[PDB]
Amino acid sequence: SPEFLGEEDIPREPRRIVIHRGSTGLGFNIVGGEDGEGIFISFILAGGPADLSGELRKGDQILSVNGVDLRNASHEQAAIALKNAGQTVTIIAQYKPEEYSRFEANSRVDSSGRIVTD
Amino acid sequence: KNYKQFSV
Repeated sequence: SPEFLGEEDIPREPRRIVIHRGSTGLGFNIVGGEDGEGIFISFILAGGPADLSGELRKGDQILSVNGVDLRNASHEQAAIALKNAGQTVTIIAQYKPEEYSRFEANSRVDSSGRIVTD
Repeated sequence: KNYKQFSV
């Protein structure tokens, strides 16, 4: 009778995430930023501010930071925007695992929307 | 692909 989360669809609507990180790193990696292809989270550091928020995951597209639209950002300017966003960082994110999966070898999306790497 | 990856 357990109720497993792993079969519930991951929400695909945009979300607001507010991370308070003072003057430390946010604790995640981004990929993308080839010509408007999107900026995606590829890795969240265990114990970092992004992990502690509990509200971001690999495969999230970063739509904006502090009101600055990053949908069509280059990866380096995205990184600059994130690193210079200040102590309070307001991210709009949207889970886009299909688009993310193009970047990571042998990765695909299962029926709940989770990214699987074989 | 112009691929790059940054830590933030």
